[PDB]
Parts: sequence; structure tokens; C-alpha cells
Amino acid sequence: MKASGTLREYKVVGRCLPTPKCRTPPLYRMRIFAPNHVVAKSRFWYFVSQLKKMKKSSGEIVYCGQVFEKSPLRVKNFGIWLRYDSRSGTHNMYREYRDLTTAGAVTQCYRDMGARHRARAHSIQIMKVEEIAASKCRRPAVKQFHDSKIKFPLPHRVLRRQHKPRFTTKRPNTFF
Amino acid sequence: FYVPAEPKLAFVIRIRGINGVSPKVRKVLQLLRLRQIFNGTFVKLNKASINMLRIVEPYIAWGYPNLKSVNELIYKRGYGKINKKRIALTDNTLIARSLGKYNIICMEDLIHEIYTVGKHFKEANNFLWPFKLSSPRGGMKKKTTHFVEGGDAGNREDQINRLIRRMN
Amino acid sequence: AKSKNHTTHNQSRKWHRNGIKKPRSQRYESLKGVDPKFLRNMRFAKKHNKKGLKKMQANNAKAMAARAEAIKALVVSRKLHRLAYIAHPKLGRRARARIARGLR
Amino acid sequence: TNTKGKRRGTRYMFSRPFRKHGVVPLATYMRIYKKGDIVDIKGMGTVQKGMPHKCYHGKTGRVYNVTQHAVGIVVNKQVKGKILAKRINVRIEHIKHSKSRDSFLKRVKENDQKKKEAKEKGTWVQLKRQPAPPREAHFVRTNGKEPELLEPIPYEFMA
RNA sequence: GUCUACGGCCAUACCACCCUGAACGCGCCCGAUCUCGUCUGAUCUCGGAAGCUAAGCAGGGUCGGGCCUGGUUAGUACUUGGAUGGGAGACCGCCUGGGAAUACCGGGUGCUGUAGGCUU
RNA sequence: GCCAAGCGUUCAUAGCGACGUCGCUUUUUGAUCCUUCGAUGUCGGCUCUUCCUAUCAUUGUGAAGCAGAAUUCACCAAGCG
RNA sequence: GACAGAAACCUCCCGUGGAGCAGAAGGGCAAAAGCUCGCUUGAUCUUGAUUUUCAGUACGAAUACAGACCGUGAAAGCGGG
RNA sequence: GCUGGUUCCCUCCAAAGUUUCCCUCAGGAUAGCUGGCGCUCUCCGCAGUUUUAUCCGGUAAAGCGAAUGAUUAGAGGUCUUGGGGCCGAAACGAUCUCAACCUAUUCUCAAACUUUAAAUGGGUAAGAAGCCCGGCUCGCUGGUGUGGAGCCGGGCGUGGAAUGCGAGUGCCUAGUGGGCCACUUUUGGUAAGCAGAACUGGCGCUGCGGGAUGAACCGAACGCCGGGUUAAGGCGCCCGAUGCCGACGCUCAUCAGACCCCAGAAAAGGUGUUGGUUGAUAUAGACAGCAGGAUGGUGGCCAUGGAAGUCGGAAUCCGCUAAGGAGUGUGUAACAACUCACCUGCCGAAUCAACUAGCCCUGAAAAUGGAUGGCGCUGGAGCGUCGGGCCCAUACCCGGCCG
Ligand SMILES: COC(=O)C[C@@](O)(CCC(C)(C)O)C(=O)O[C@@H]1C(OC)=C[C@]23CCCN2CCc2cc4c(cc2[C@H]13)OCO4
Ligand SMILES: [Mg+2]
Ligand SMILES: [Mg+2]
Ligand SMILES: [Mg+2]
Ligand SMILES: [Mg+2]
Ligand SMILES: [Mg+2]
Ligand SMILES: [Mg+2]
Ligand SMILES: [Mg+2]
Ligand SMILES: [Mg+2]
Ligand SMILES: [Mg+2]
Ligand SMILES: [Mg+2]
Ligand SMILES: [Mg+2]
Ligand SMILES: [Mg+2]
Ligand SMILES: [Mg+2]
Ligand SMILES: [Mg+2]
Ligand SMILES: [Mg+2]
Ligand SMILES: [Mg+2]
Ligand SMILES: [Mg+2]
Ligand SMILES: [Mg+2]
Ligand SMILES: [Mg+2]
Ligand SMILES: [Mg+2]
Ligand SMILES: [Mg+2]
Ligand SMILES: [Mg+2]
Ligand SMILES: [Mg+2]
Ligand SMILES: [Mg+2]
Ligand SMILES: [Mg+2]
Ligand SMILES: [Mg+2]
Ligand SMILES: [Mg+2]
Ligand SMILES: [Mg+2]
Ligand SMILES: [Mg+2]
Ligand SMILES: [Mg+2]
Repeated sequence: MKASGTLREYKVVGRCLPTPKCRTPPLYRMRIFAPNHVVAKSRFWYFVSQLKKMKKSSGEIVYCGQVFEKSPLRVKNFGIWLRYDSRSGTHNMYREYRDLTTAGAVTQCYRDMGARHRARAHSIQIMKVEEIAASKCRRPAVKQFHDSKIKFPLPHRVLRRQHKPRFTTKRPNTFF
Repeated sequence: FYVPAEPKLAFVIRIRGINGVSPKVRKVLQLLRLRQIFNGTFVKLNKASINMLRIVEPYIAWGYPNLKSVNELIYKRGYGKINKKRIALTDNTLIARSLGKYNIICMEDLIHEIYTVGKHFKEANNFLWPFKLSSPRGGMKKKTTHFVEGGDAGNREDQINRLIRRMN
Repeated sequence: AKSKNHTTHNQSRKWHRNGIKKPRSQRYESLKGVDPKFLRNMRFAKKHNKKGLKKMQANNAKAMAARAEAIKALVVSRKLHRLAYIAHPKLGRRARARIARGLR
Repeated sequence: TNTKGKRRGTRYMFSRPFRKHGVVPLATYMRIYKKGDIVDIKGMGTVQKGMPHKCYHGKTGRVYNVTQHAVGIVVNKQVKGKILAKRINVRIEHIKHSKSRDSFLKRVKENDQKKKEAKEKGTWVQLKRQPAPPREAHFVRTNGKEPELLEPIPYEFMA
């Protein structure tokens, strides 16, 4: 897996082929975050092979559809349980993020894990993501935004667009 | 749930070059008539052809083409193997003189056979000279890796249509 | 001055350059190596085929006769369909001629 | 270098299977071989007479000469870059019939019956084997129950 | 239901112990003149028919050992092909396909051919 | 260099450090045979220059089982002998 | 079970080979390929074919036959080291 | 059989360092690899491939409660034998035993072990030379015109899996017979730019874009040109392309770091900083911080010339209490005395411990001056995860011309 761009949430359902042993096997659904449906189905086969005794050839995908978020205009706290392979051993981890969409939270988690542990999307194995009430959050970096009268200025505004007037005669101002 | 019938026609493109190729891979590419880089051909899907594509997975990009993709390929870059020559399909008599025995007469029912494979798909496809495609405008993503890992080799399901649009 | 001892490096390429050809096959295989007693009797049978010639031709004559008397005693849409029939060069000739006469 | 011995490296090849030593069953002797029959070669260590060379073990040939206790068969052996169809004389205990030809014989006789019949009827019949086709469209009934969710499990160092 | 003679596949048929065997049979059994062979009629060979299921033999049983066949172990171990993947290395993760073996837990414990009897 | 059984009258670590284990160097010797057999002048001594630090002394410091004296361990340090 | 014993000889039971088969090792073998007896000289005469190394050359060795003359066993058969 | 040289152009094809034998190892013969000349046909056959059936194998793995060979530790039995004894003149009469032995288990193994046992892989088949009828010959085989073989004659085309491709065949023949490298497998060796093998691809024989530089690395293979687009690799300047109002983090180095092959570093550490896991305690007000009390049995007993709470060894509980340990330490021949544990006074929100993982630092020393390619770079021009845009190869597309 390569965490290309913003990820998406996919509901993927699948089952074993009908065998003479059992007329119909149970259906299995799964939440998968992936750039598109091809890699979504690939990851579904990976995970279901890991858990059950299933394979791409002996099973079939039944429904692979994107899942939209039910509130894309209210900010939410997301709690993420995951599992990754470091240079020496693998670890379980719980993390907190804060944004609009579940897919956005998951891709933010991927970027964060890459930045902080040098882990990579193939080593990272997401297992659980739940929207957490504001009073159950545990990390200070997200709890300190739980203030109704939040207030902060923008202290040091670094100049951008510094090549349009490449040779100017004014020293730029940084206070606004 | 309604599981649609899995596709029976595939479009295959050679992604990698000539230098340093295993004998089995080279043989299967010759059997698929992809001898040069960026040749394209239609393959009808069954167990044997799927296993051959699996064998030559690192060297090809393939998928399920649209009806629009079939039209664009056949009209823009449609050449016929007449007297084992490469003759441009500029009218209908060239198709009729070589395929009329299969009651496929015109460009439209050539396209119909290829899309809905029908009976004489083998003969129609063998009549079609392998398509010579330009370089992919805008650029590939990564030639040497599978499409699932963010590369270009392997089995795009239906993104092959975007690839065909961008490569014509 | 020690040197390299054994190797089969380029040999597969050398062999497959002219190809691995399956051994030549002919309809009749030679009679060498078979049991001498068997071969002696088979050559005797071949030698004495001639003495049963007339019976075979008589039986074949009667067989050909009997089978001769046996065999003697035994003795998409409609729019497109019509359009293809008309477009047929030999079969649609009459229809095309009638249409031409109608256009007059 | 190695030795040019005749039975070099046949230690596990010419041995008997586990708990199958002893006296050879008689059906192997009692089976009859016409000429032209396709035959599998498999050496047996119990009988040291008429034993094939280790390069013909696991090979398949065609009977051409039948004698009192052995059969002469023609097998393809590959040497450096050419293939030789060559004759060997193998005693019966190292020999079996092959069922690959039997499958074809059954299939051809069945096609023959299905061609002679259903011809006067005038219907068209498929006689070739098309390969396994792609699956067709169908419905999957989730009658009642909802597909139950799966999630990856946390890591536990059970080592 | 079952046996005898000759068998095919060669433990689902073996091994240990216990129980039951109607009729025919198969046997144990009674003898050494003849044929025959031994230190010894114990074995082998011959001639019988008083007695007997005690044994062999057949059927059945054992929370039986073994064997045969499943589940689990396990999508684990290992492995085809791929990457300008990680790592100082040792080695490891992923993609593409294939995919085992103990321990542990179940089920079963000879089918069958030719000829000839018994079950008046 | 790392660990710390023991020594150091007490006290593992002032100074040491067994049983183990991780490195660096190319001023020893090996191992190899890549360049050089239509020739690249073999050991030492003399003379002369420069460079390195893995610091003997000298300058500045920290620790001692440093009272002084002398003497050990270490740090910046190759300027001058 | 007298002398008799750690170990002489006799008897019963268990015993899938844990022995032996000239030698090195591997394979194979239980009313036998082992042990003991009886009879013998297929370790004899002859022309071809084939396998092994292989260049599909030779030698050596080996394998299926065929034609004699024999051995052995009631016989099927087995035997030209 | 060894050195050196071997004279005009263009066009087309194009290798080998391998097998067997040789007083053979700097050489030949031979097979293979090449070329040339054809011929027989074509406009059924074949295949460095899959599929459908069918066999073959003993490697990877695993196993040792299964054979062989190792190998650790406890159990439970016994007289089956020996030993140290005791009651016994003695007594399988008895006692412990230590042993051997046997029975269930248990830890760890095997290139020259194995019941099992893959992946990749090696044969064969997928028809017209095939099926189905009838009749003749035989000195072979025979209870039986039995069997088998060979001949005649006739009937059956839906050419009986996928895909691709024009095939077969004969002469004459040069050069070669020093090889080397790389992913995975692998033997000797501490190791090697070491020596020796297997499979595939390369270099030799090969130019071109990138790796600054390079025989074999990544891409891609080449007639002479115009236009367009890409591969791998890149876009501060050298130097074509980010002169994007790029996204989210991490990191400060008095030795920073900066891209396959590749051109340098380990064990061990850090309260440097950032994530995380587990366990504690906190509005019955925690951790600091600012203070008071550490008290009687009892200077308890076995003990030391002396140890009374403070050097040593079994002990090590009681009332007083919000609280004091027959005592954590400082000091005394032993005390004294102080201090630590316990809990209250003041203030009032998160606080301790053990691990673990990213970047940075210590570990970290060589000889001419010195090399992320250089300059230089720290709101990166560094590291990690990502997005658009852009640059160019003799590659790809269209077109022109030569052969
Ligand atoms: C005029 O010729 C000369 O100079 C003399 C000469 O023949 C003499 C031979 C001998 C030395 C054995 O006396 C020689 O010097 O040998 C070779 C030489 O030639 C120039 C150069 C070589 C090659 C590379 C460096 N090295 C330098 C010296 C040298 C020293 C040696 C050695 C071999 C060499 C050789 O082996 C033992 O020590
Ligand atoms: Mg390449
Ligand atoms: Mg562009
Ligand atoms: Mg590659
Ligand atoms: Mg050589
Ligand atoms: Mg008697
Ligand atoms: Mg009885
Ligand atoms: Mg009884
Ligand atoms: Mg049982
Ligand atoms: Mg029966
Ligand atoms: Mg009655
Ligand atoms: Mg001490
Ligand atoms: Mg060398
Ligand atoms: Mg000189
Ligand atoms: Mg000189
Ligand atoms: Mg220094
Ligand atoms: Mg015998
Ligand atoms: Mg004879
Ligand atoms: Mg020479
Ligand atoms: Mg000689
Ligand atoms: Mg030379
Ligand atoms: Mg082996
Ligand atoms: Mg192993
Ligand atoms: Mg080498
Ligand atoms: Mg050369
Ligand atoms: Mg070449
Ligand atoms: Mg090249
Ligand atoms: Mg470089
Ligand atoms: Mg151009
Ligand atoms: Mg550059
Ligand atoms: Mg062109």
C-alpha cells in the first residue's frame, strides 16, 4: 500500500464461493482506507486472508462501495487503534486526531506516523477508528482545543510570495 | 447484492522494454504479440489467458476497456493484417474481403465482435494488427512497480480507460 | 596456472538458439529389435498372403454388391434478414431488379 | 567429480515405500500389454533383473516389443541440446499403464456417441472443451442477518 | 445369516485379553500294516472316525494400543515472480500467486471375485 | 570499549578487573595473485624535509588509596624538544 | 535343568529382522536372496538387438531375446556365474 | 604448440570461452555455437507458453510421546542385580539408601537420520498415422478359425482445449575451445576486489539518458532528419526544469545531515527532544516547596571485654496515637545527639515509576591540503509521508529521405 493523496473509506463485502459442503458461506464486510477501489479490494483480500481461511481465488468480492461521512461540516475527535512494524518488533498504538472526516483523520494519521516513526503505509496496519466524545479524549494536543472561548493571535507571519517582487526596495513587514 | 458478471475482454499494454527478459516471459509476450514497447492488444479472458497474464505481470499493464476505448482504438489506430502486411483500415472493403466469411462486414460489427467477443473473436483479433501506442502523455507513476503499490504494472481494473485516453 | 574446471553457463542459450526439436516421427516404424520368432512368423504370413487372394476378391465383390443394394433400398431481426438477403449478390438480384423497376 | 556408476544417487529412488516391503503383488505380473500402449516407468528395488536406468524413472513411453518377461519401449531422453527417442527393455515389475490415454479414450468415445446421436435430431452440440469461463452475474441473498464486521486483532508477543 | 477350496486389494484385515458359536464344514482327535520320514509316527506320509468345541477358526466386546480418514495446528512454516523497500549487517515487511507437518480433538475397525455346501 | 565475579585491610568501578562480548588500525606477520618479466634499481647507515597522534617532557586543567615531596588516571593540545 | 559358573549342552516362550547374505557403503530379502541337505557344471557353443560413459565412438559391465546341448524339480519353471 | 606485423569502400548475417579424447593444461581432434549455397513444399505442422487429465521426486518445512544416531531433568515401581551400612550366626526377613534397570513424561538436535512433506519443476496425452465394421494369411500361440500379428475392402469431417507462428530437409563451412560480473541457491575459508558450482540476465562484441567520475548498476538498445511525448533520474546556482503565496510533522550537531550497486562504522549509553505501552495516586484535595514531632514494653532476648535502633545472624509483635520502623543513614570502646520512614500545618492541579521507539549526541584515532560533485544550505537547498506542475534519451507516436 502507498498512502497516495487523501484516502477514502470503502465498505468491502465478500465471501467464499459456494461449495458442495455448504450452500452459502457467511458474508464478511470490512472498512478499508485506500486511494481507490482496486487497492481497496487488494487490502480486503490481505486482511481477510490474515483473519479467516480465505484467498482471492477461492472467494469473491460482492460489494465494494465508498462510504460518505454523515457530518462533513462539524469538527470531530477521532480515536485510532493501530499496529505497526518498527525496525525491531511491532507495536500496538492509540492516537488522537481532530478533523471533519474519518478518511481525513486516517490520512492525517498516516502522515503523522511517517513523520514521527519513519513507519510506512505497508508496515502500518489500521485496525480501529471511532469518533470519540470530547470528554473521553486523552491527548493534550487535542484536548487543549476543547475551549469554547478559544483565542490566539498569529504572531510571526512569515512572508510568502517572496519571488514575485524579487528585487523590492522595502524591507518586508512581519507584524499584522 | 448483485454481483455483475466478471469481464471477459481485456486490453494489455507492454510497459517495459526488450533488455534483460526471462525466456518464459519473452515467450509469453511473443504469444500475446507484444514484441515492442507500448504495443496493445485485446485478450479474451479465461483461465489460460489469466494465468499467462499472471506470468508476465511485471512487464504489462492491463485492464477492462470501455466501448469508447474500443471505438477510439479501432478508429484512431486500426490496421489490418492483409496478405501479412500492415494496411490502414481506410474503408470497409478491406474488412469485407478478409472477414466477410464471418458475416462481419464493416467497422461497426468488427467493433461489436471485439467488444461483445461473440464467436469469431479469435479471427477478428488476429486480423487486427497490434496497436502502436504513443508514450503516456503527462507521465507514468512508476514503471517498475505494481499498480496496487502505486506503480503501473499489473491489473488496473478499469483505470485502463484513463490510461488509454492519456496514451492516445 | 589453474583455470576453470566445469560449467554449463551459456549452454541453454546455445541449445535453444536452433531449438530443442522433438525426434522425427514417421508413420511406419522399423522392425528392428522385435522378437525373432515373432518376426519369422509374421514374414511367413506376409509370404503366404498370396494364396488366399481369390477368396478375398470374391468376398469383396459380394460385399460391395450387398452394400450397393442396401443403400439403393435405403434410397437478427427480420428487417436485417431481408436487408442481408437483398444485399446478397446472387440471391438478392431479383429483389434489386424489382426495386429498380419500381423506381422506373 | 562424481562416479559413473549405474545406481549412483538412487538411494531414495529405488527403495520401497514405507511398510510396503516384501513380496510383490501378482496383479502387476498379471496385467497384459499390447504394442502401442502408453506406459509409465518406475523402478522397483525388489527385482534387480531388467531394471531401467535412473534417468528413465518417472518417464512415459510407448510399447513396441513384448517378450516373455519384459517389454521393449521407446522413450524420449533429452541430452545436451537434442532429444533422442530410444529403446529400452524393461521387465514387467517396473511398468504401469498410464491413465492419461484412458481419459482421452473415454472422452473420444463419448464424443463419438454424442455425434452419431443428436445428429438426426439436427441440433447443434458443443464437442470441444472451452476453458473455464469467467463467472456470470448472480444475486447473493443476505436473508435477515447483516454481514458481520471483521477487524485486525492487536499484536501479542506469544513467542 | 454363514462356511469351505482357490483367490484380488494387502492392518478399516494387526496385536492383547474376555464372551458366544444352531446345521454343514473346517479342525482338534484315534492308530502305524502298507507308501513315506524321523534320535523320537512330535513334524512329514499313510489308515481311520470313539470322542470334543478345550484350542485353532468365525462373530462380538474393550471411555484398548495400532491403522485408515477428518478437524485443529494454519493462511502458521516454507515458497514462484517484483521493487532505486527497511536495515551497518544479521535479517525483516509488503505486492503477485501457491501452501505444509507434530502435539491436541472426533469418526471407522475389512470389502470383494469364481466354484461348492449349510440354514429339512 | 561494554558487563561486573573478585583485588584494593573497609569498599565492584582511586587504581585494576576474571568468565564473556563489541570494535578500530594497517608501523607485524600471514591469506590472495589484480598492475608490473621489449626491467618501476631489494637491507641497513648517512643527509634532509614534511606530516600524524594512539601525549614522554613543556603550557592550562579535572581525579587519587593527593598532608608535603615524588608518583599514577584523564581532558584541550602536535606549538617546541 | 548334575557337575555348569558371567560364559559349554538341553527345553519352552517372546521375537518385522534389531542377524546373515566374501569385502567399502547404499539399496534389497523371512515357508527367502539367510541356515542345512540332495543332485549337478547355464562359469558351456553361436548370430544379432539394446542400456550405461557417450561424440550417442571404443572397451569394460549389464539387459531382453533367438538357436543348440544340458542341469535341476513331480511340475509350472529356473539357470548361459 | 611461442612474440610482433598482416595494405580499398559499402551492404547483409553474426559467435565462443562449453562436452569427450590426446605425455593434454600457452596446442590439437571431436560435438556444440556461425555463415553460404540450395532443394521439397505451403499460401497440415510447430512452440524456452498456459489450460484439462495423468504419473514421477524426498529438497525447504517439520519430527524425535515414530525407527537410527545423539541429548537435559526430574518423577513412580521393583527385587531384577551391585554397593554403603543396621538388627540380624543367617534369613528376596526387615530398614533406609546410593546406584544401576523398567514405565510414563520432559529440554534440545542431525549434509552423509526419518513416519509425514510442499512451492518452483520433469515426462505423457489432448484424434484422420483416429475410431467402427466385414473378410483373408500364419510354419508363432492355442481345449475352442483360441490369442496375437499382418494384410485386403468399406463407413464415418463439428480437424475434437487456449494463444501465436509458413514449415521440412541436404551439403560445404570459418572463428572459438584463457572468460568475467550481478539478484536469489550454494561449498572451502576469519575474511577478501579470494578459490569453486547451479539458474537467469548481462559485459566480452554496445553505442545512448541517469548514477558527479566507472566494462558489467537503473532505463533503454542504434540508418540520416523535423515535430510531439515519456522511461530511470531530477527541478537554489554551476545546469534544462518548482521564481508552487505546495500539505503535515521531526531535527540543532564546538564531527549535523543529505538517495540502489557505492565507496564506511558496532555493542553500550543520554533527565536532548518527540511519540507510545504498562503500572501506580489525585478534589476524603496528590508531587514540589516552607515546618513539628522518629515515641514505651525494651539498654528485648542466642551472642561481644563493650553494641543499648544505628559493626554483625535467626528474631522482629504490642498499648500511646493524626505518627514514629525491636529502625534508612551521620557520627561515638557503647551511648549521647542529629537525621530518614509515618502523619498533620500552609498553597492548590495533574503527578511518579518502569519500559519502548523516531531524530540528535557520546562511544568515534593516521599520517601532502580535501571533498553530500563544488558552492553553499538550518520558516531547509536536511529526514519521513504525500500533491499538482515542469525538464529530456539514439526509447515511443506522426512525417520526409537512403538501403
Ligand atoms: C636494472 O634492473 C634493475 O633495476 C634490477 C632488477 O632486475 C634486479 C632483480 C633483483 C631485484 C631480483 O635483483 C630489479 O630490480 O628487479 C625488478 C625491477 O627492475 C627494474 C623492478 C622491480 C619491479 C617492480 C619494483 N621492483 C623494484 C626492484 C625489485 C626488487 C626486488 C625484486 C624485484 C624487483 C623488480 O624481487 C626481490 O626484490
Ligand atoms: Mg534493465
Ligand atoms: Mg507537457
Ligand atoms: Mg530490475
Ligand atoms: Mg578452459
Ligand atoms: Mg499321531
Ligand atoms: Mg473352536
Ligand atoms: Mg471356546
Ligand atoms: Mg482406539
Ligand atoms: Mg467369498
Ligand atoms: Mg427347524
Ligand atoms: Mg572484598
Ligand atoms: Mg583468478
Ligand atoms: Mg625510477
Ligand atoms: Mg629504468
Ligand atoms: Mg588527543
Ligand atoms: Mg527355498
Ligand atoms: Mg536358450
Ligand atoms: Mg603450447
Ligand atoms: Mg598417450
Ligand atoms: Mg598468448
Ligand atoms: Mg538427496
Ligand atoms: Mg531442515
Ligand atoms: Mg569466483
Ligand atoms: Mg577477447
Ligand atoms: Mg550478443
Ligand atoms: Mg549494453
Ligand atoms: Mg556516486
Ligand atoms: Mg526528437
Ligand atoms: Mg543534477
Ligand atoms: Mg513511421
